[PDB]
Formats: sequence, C-alpha cells, structure tokens
Amino acid sequence: GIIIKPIISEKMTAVTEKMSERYGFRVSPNANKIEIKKAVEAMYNVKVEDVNTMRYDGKRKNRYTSGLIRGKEASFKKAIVTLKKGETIDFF
Amino acid sequence: MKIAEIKELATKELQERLDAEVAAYDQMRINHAVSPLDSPAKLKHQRRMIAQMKTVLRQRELN
RNA sequence: UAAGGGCAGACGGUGGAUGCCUAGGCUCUCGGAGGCGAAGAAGGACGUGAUAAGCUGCGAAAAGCUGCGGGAAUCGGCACAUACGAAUUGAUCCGCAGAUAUCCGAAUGGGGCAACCCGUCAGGCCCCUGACACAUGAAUUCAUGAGCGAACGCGGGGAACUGAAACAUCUCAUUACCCGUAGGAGAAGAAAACAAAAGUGAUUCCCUCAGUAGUGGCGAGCGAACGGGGAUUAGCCCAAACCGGCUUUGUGCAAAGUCGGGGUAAUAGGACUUAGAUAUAGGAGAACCUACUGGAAAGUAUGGCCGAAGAGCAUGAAAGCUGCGUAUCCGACAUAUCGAGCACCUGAGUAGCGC
RNA sequence: AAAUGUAGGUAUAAGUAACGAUAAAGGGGGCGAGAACCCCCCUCGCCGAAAGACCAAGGUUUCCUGAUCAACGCUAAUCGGAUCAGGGUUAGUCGGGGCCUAAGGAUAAGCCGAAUGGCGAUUCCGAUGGAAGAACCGGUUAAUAUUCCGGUACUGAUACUGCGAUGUGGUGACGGAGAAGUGACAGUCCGGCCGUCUGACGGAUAGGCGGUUAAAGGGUGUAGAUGUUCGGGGUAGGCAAUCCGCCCUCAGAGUGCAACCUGACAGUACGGGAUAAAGGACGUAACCGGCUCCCAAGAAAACCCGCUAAGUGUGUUACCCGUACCGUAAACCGACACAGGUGGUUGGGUUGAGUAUACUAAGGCG
Ligand SMILES: [K+]
Ligand SMILES: [K+]
Ligand SMILES: [K+]
Ligand SMILES: [K+]
Ligand SMILES: [Mg+2]
Ligand SMILES: [Mg+2]
Ligand SMILES: [Mg+2]
Ligand SMILES: [Mg+2]
Ligand SMILES: [Mg+2]
Ligand SMILES: [Mg+2]
Ligand SMILES: [Mg+2]
Ligand SMILES: [Mg+2]
Ligand SMILES: [Mg+2]
Ligand SMILES: [Mg+2]
Ligand SMILES: [Mg+2]
Ligand SMILES: [Mg+2]
Ligand SMILES: [Mg+2]
Ligand SMILES: [Mg+2]
Ligand SMILES: [Mg+2]
Ligand SMILES: [Mg+2]
Ligand SMILES: [Mg+2]
Ligand SMILES: [Mg+2]
Ligand SMILES: [Mg+2]
Ligand SMILES: [Mg+2]
Ligand SMILES: [Mg+2]
Ligand SMILES: [Mg+2]
Ligand SMILES: [Mg+2]
Ligand SMILES: [Mg+2]
Ligand SMILES: [Mg+2]
Ligand SMILES: [Mg+2]
Ligand SMILES: [Mg+2]
Ligand SMILES: [Mg+2]
Ligand SMILES: [Mg+2]
Ligand code: NA
Ligand code: NA
Ligand code: NA
Ligand code: NA
Repeated sequence: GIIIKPIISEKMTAVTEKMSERYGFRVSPNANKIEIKKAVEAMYNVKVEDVNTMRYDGKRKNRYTSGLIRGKEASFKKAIVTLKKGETIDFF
Repeated sequence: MKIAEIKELATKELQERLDAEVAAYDQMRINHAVSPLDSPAKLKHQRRMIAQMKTVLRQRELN
C-alpha cells in the first residue's frame, strides 16, 4: 500500500504542463525512494528516472469546548516522480 | 465473491486470486481519490474479502 | 412649577436562588475470586471509515476475519445529515473457541534524547526490501527468573511535632515513612508448657478475668497472666544406637561418605543381648371494558377478570390485566470451575557464664 | 448579621484614570450599507553598523490564497500574526546523521556496603571540537530552491574494457601578541561604447538617466615566502630497544594574472534584438596554519599512510532526516500585539582617525 493517491493541484498541473514526464503522489510516510520507484513502476508499468520526496506533518485542528480539545491530521509523504523522457501517465 | 466460493478454490489458485485482489484494490482506491466511484460500497467489500482469503490460507497451513 | 429628587404601585430587564427531577455518588450485606507477564504485561505512540476532528473498537487481515451454539428483521459504534450497500440461501446482535495483532515499554542483538538509529548470522528478491535467530543472571542444549499491580502477612531500618501545663529519663511509637519478599490468606502450632498435692494438656481468634497484679523523674503514663465461657478441632515425619551393600581413604582390618533396613521418647522410649452440578448465551410466562374531565388517562365513577404473578421501570398525568417484566417452570455446540537383663543411643562452639 | 469568613452575581468611586515611547502627516481615486485608519497614486516625514539582509536557539503553520467581521485587535474597520476551507517545504555534494573522541555518564573483571545501593578499565556512550566523500553562479512560483530548470564542476560504489591487523609505529596535532611588504574583490574618480529623454522660471544640444556583469572548478609556479642542511626510529620485525647498508626538501608552499566568460541585472524596442555594449588611476590580507617576539609553555581519538604476527574508458548507481514562516521580535524568555532580555555573519555613499557623528541609497517603516 505504498501509493495513497495522486496529487491534482494547481502547482502540480502547471509542473506537468511544462515537464510532461513529471507527476506527484502521496505515499506512506515511512517508504524510501527505492521502494517508491518500484511501486510506481509495478503499477503504471513505466520507466521512473528520478524521485524526490518531502515529509509533511499534519495540520493541527484545535477546537474548543471546556477548552483546547487538540486534533491533528495524519502525516504523509510527497513523492515527485520523473519518468523516462517520452513517457506519460493518465489519471483520467 | 462470498465465503463459500472462496474455500472452493484450491491452494495454488487461492494465492493467484489473492494477488489479483490486492492489485485491483489499490487501483480502486486510487480511482476513488481521482473521482468518486459509482458504488463506494465496493471498497469495503473488496477490503474485507482480502481478509477472508488471508484467513483461509492461514488455516490450511496452520491446521 | 420640577432642571432634578423621594415614596408607593403596575409592568418589564438582569441574574440564577428556590421547588420538582436524575444520568452520578456514599456506606454496607451476602457469594465468588485474589492476579497479568519473555508464547512479551501494565501503560503508551502511530495508524485504521464513502465521508472522519475527538472518543470507542480494532491492528497493514486494522468500527474488523473464520467456525459452533442462540435468536429472527432489521443493519453499516457515540452519531447526526448525504451517499452507497448487507440481509428470511437468516445480515446486524449475544455466548464460546480460533485467525490477525505495527512501534515503544521488563525490552532482552548493540546503542539511544521512550515510540528512533546501527549491526552479525543464516535463507529468498533486487542503491534497497522481506522473513529467522543473536541480553543478562542462577540450575542442569534444555529449564527457570526479571517487570507491573489494591489491601491484608512476614522480615530489615526507623522520626519529630506532641504529653509530662518548662525539660533530658519517660511519652508520641516497636507509629509515620523507606526497603525486601509470600499467599489466598500469612504467621503460629503438637510442651525442655501451665499449675500447686487439685488439676489441664498443640496453635489461632472472641467474651471475661481487669484498668486488676505489677511497672513508672512511683511523675505523665503504661499494663498482663492464671482461671472460667465460647468458635474450631488433628495430628505426624526425621537424626542417633545397630545391620547390609557400594565408593573412597589409611593400613583382611578400620575410618569417612552415600542408599537400603531399624527407630521416634517422659508412665521414658529405642538398640543389642467425584461426575453430576454450577458459571458464562436463551425459551415460555395470566388477566379490562363503558362514562366523565382532559392536549394526552394509567385519574375518577360503574361493571368484570388473573393471581405461586398486587416488585419495578417505561408509555402524552398516578396501570395487577398497554410494553419490557415479575411468580413459576424448562434449557448448552464450547469453554471454566467444583521377656528379663543390659548400660549402647536420644540433635555442641550448643546449654550455661563475664562485658 | 458580623469570624480583615468562602463561592456566584451585581453595585460605588465614573462615563472618571487610561487607550503603552512627541519618527508625522496631507490630498486624490477605489471597493463598499458603512472609511481618520484598508488598496492604488502624488507629496511629506523616520531608520539606514539598522528600525536593512542571512543563520542558530526557541516557536510550530503564524507562510500563500478564497470566504467571514460574531469573539480577538485597548477606537472603527471593507483590514489582520483573528475564524473556516483549500494550498505550499523537492538534495549523491548544503545542515545533520552514519565515523572519532573531550568534560562527564554507563559499565566489565574486581572492591565496598542493613536494604535501596556506592565505586571501579585502555570498554562503550557522549559535541560545543576532529574527519582522506564531494558544487558554484544565474533564472523561475501566489507561496521552495547550493534542492526545480540552465550552465559549468566534483565524490563514493558497481558492471564490463600476492594481500596485508586485533599488536605496534608515522601522521593528524593545536598558545598569545605585533607589524610590515606584495596586492584582488568592494568602492571612488577619469575616460570610451550601448540605449533612452530634452524636463516650473533665466542658461545649456550640451547635458540628465540606466547600463557596459560574474562564482566554483581548472591552469601558471608570477609578487612574495622558505630552503646549500651514522646513530635514533620506523620499515624489511620480533612480540619498540644494545644494527646495519641506503637514498634524500634542491626543491616545498603561494596571492595576483589567464581561462571558466558568445551567462546575468536595469531601461528601450518587440522566446529573440541593441548587446561579443574599450580601458585606465587609486584603493585593496582576501600571500599568512607564513614571519618576528614573549612566557603563563598552548586537547584526545579516529580518518589516511607503514611493518610484521595471524592468516584509463565508458556506461548504471548514490538510501535516511531537516528545508514553509518569525527570529535586536506582535511569532523566542517576560500572564499582554508589554519602552526589558536574546548567540553568530553582512552591513553601500559623502564626512571623518574610526564600525564615532550628521545627512542619504537599497530595503524597511510613520
Ligand atoms: K533495543
Ligand atoms: K539414611
Ligand atoms: K479578503
Ligand atoms: K552581456
Ligand atoms: Mg535530482
Ligand atoms: Mg529531503
Ligand atoms: Mg421582577
Ligand atoms: Mg437548582
Ligand atoms: Mg449461525
Ligand atoms: Mg511539654
Ligand atoms: Mg504471587
Ligand atoms: Mg488459616
Ligand atoms: Mg480591607
Ligand atoms: Mg473624580
Ligand atoms: Mg479630569
Ligand atoms: Mg496604565
Ligand atoms: Mg486623560
Ligand atoms: Mg499607540
Ligand atoms: Mg534587523
Ligand atoms: Mg499573512
Ligand atoms: Mg472593534
Ligand atoms: Mg489568514
Ligand atoms: Mg555534508
Ligand atoms: Mg566511540
Ligand atoms: Mg520565502
Ligand atoms: Mg540558488
Ligand atoms: Mg576506538
Ligand atoms: Mg527559507
Ligand atoms: Mg501595539
Ligand atoms: Mg549580550
Ligand atoms: Mg563583522
Ligand atoms: Mg559608512
Ligand atoms: Mg551612528
Ligand atoms: Na416632579
Ligand atoms: Na500481514
Ligand atoms: Na421469553
Ligand atoms: Na586556482
């Protein structure tokens, strides 16, 4: 369960519009770069050339009741994947 | 599927269906995030079926 | 007269008292039980949903997976809305047995600022990633232990304030507190005992004896036992004399050690001469109508009926006959529990003694 | 009904004190129900060895964008470090970590001690220090940038084209002060080249304005500096201390200067072009882990090199964590959007001995 979801954001759509081989996924926070290249290539059947990663802690969501009921979203890791020049991926 | 039909499968084939079920389950979760599916209830059903195959395959070895 | 002010009343504001109520407390009685953990605990971290902050449940098989018994139309937790599904081929739900069970933590491969970093070894994939093992200490590879946690027990240490109307002996007190370590209880326990010519015979606990005999800067204080009445009741095993074997040692003998036989005293004695029941799910379980008031009868007034059931809670007010129940009876695939003589022996740095 | 008695609520002083540095504001437009305060523009004013820029500690989403003005903001507010939602942090080389050791800590064998425990190596841990593995300039987003893109570099592994440690050596390896000579960058002035404009009033087709750029890496061995000097230890060895034959520092270290360089910034014109947009004079320790003097006499271990004992070419590839934003502060320590405190680096011009002082640019503020 490495890949959680692809990234469809304003920044990433522009990045793909310039580099057609550049895509971004959300992955399990404890997966390393070698594993991620294996997963994107064993599921989309492509040639991954480069992977960059960043770790996001979750946003705190502190509500109030009788005060300070802390909450937090789960942490995630972002992987920016570069394919072999000339290959694409279709999220539909 | 259903629990009765899963046990009917042989040991060699059950592992073949298992990897197929795990593979198709990751695509659906990715598909659901890109755009919600027609039947969201198939996510729970697929996930809880995978637990059924792991249970029966364990029973064959353990017992 | 009234810029303004005073008093009374009427109606409001604010605030949250009071009355009524309960979802939570408090003190106990009866029965059971008194642990969990290296097969990884207590307690946590991080995750887990169509949707998902927080709790709850669960653990990458992640509001859950598989059987067996129960039960019968709803169900996908608190908990809504929306959305999609499950289920009379028996879903959800309950009892029992299994499967899975990340990271930290005794934490145990080495380190470490808990929830992280770094290895050796054997296997299989491919810079990486799976799945094994690898601490220490006390016994003989194997077996064991460690840590946590109510009170009650037994041990090792051990205050002061206070009282003495000051204070040092004394008191508070062999308390508070700290540490070690058991069990369902523990400790004690079968006379080298009490008694006073009269007797009772292990230990423990209750009522008396008794605020007595004593003790004490004879101050403040401290404080028995005998005897009597109860609860409960229970008694046993070694060592030694001596005999036999075997090993060892010194030189056939003798000594030691080790197993077998002998033997266990106070009137002295000894040697020799159970399978059914219960527990953890369940099944059945009687009997009411009309009128009035009322938003609503269960109220009130008639007239019925049930009762081994007139305990209760809920229902639009206060219900034996509306519902869940109650009295009573009937039920378990699992698992859990229930002779003369003789002088040979009878525990040693012990009894006793000085400081 | 009273204990300077306790909780909750509401009064009085009172529409009073005060609204937190006397750096300062004025006008025109805009959105809007609503404007002293919000946005844009013109003018004015303050800081400028800072009140500008870059890190560390600490904080932990405050960062950007849309919606909102109940509460918060000492006023109002269409605004905000406020509420809600969405988005945003990209590394073979940077900073850590992986390696090494200091103070100290935990221990082994042992020692001590009613218990709990106290000590105790050359062992391990532990940076604020040492590493023989290595990158710098520019540009792009609303929000990241030695990380993405461009250009130009470097460092390990890996595949195809006799070795020598656990012992023991060498290295690593270290103070303070002082000035000088040589000479870059920055900066200033002079003078060409490129583009652009002709500025209230008297004068000027001669002037105003913006430019004319550069690092790591590579080369040279230049200024300058240092060197003409058979017993004591590390290499031919047995578990560092009574020997003998053998190759040297005669060259090392090193600015400046070539090259990297037909990149880049600003302004005009329309990704491309002018644009391959001369040069000087000063100034100038960044050579220097150097030189000279002095006494108070200036870490350790590992990396990297020895010794014996025991036994070039190409390609592929480089894992982990940090990276937003604040940071002489409204975001850290002070109960506060508090006149206090908070380590390191940079810090233009004129004036000056100066990093003092005064005025100003960039940038930031009223
Ligand atoms: K460990
Ligand atoms: K014996
Ligand atoms: K806005
Ligand atoms: K140029
Ligand atoms: Mg890259
Ligand atoms: Mg990174
Ligand atoms: Mg009133
Ligand atoms: Mg009340
Ligand atoms: Mg069933
Ligand atoms: Mg006294
Ligand atoms: Mg026990
Ligand atoms: Mg007992
Ligand atoms: Mg007073
Ligand atoms: Mg006054
Ligand atoms: Mg006044
Ligand atoms: Mg004040
Ligand atoms: Mg005033
Ligand atoms: Mg002010
Ligand atoms: Mg500043
Ligand atoms: Mg902001
Ligand atoms: Mg306001
Ligand atoms: Mg905001
Ligand atoms: Mg580095
Ligand atoms: Mg070390
Ligand atoms: Mg920024
Ligand atoms: Mg850059
Ligand atoms: Mg070492
Ligand atoms: Mg930054
Ligand atoms: Mg302020
Ligand atoms: Mg200071
Ligand atoms: Mg400086
Ligand atoms: Mg200056
Ligand atoms: Mg000054
Ligand atoms: Na009047
Ligand atoms: Na698994
Ligand atoms: Na029933
Ligand atoms: Na050079």
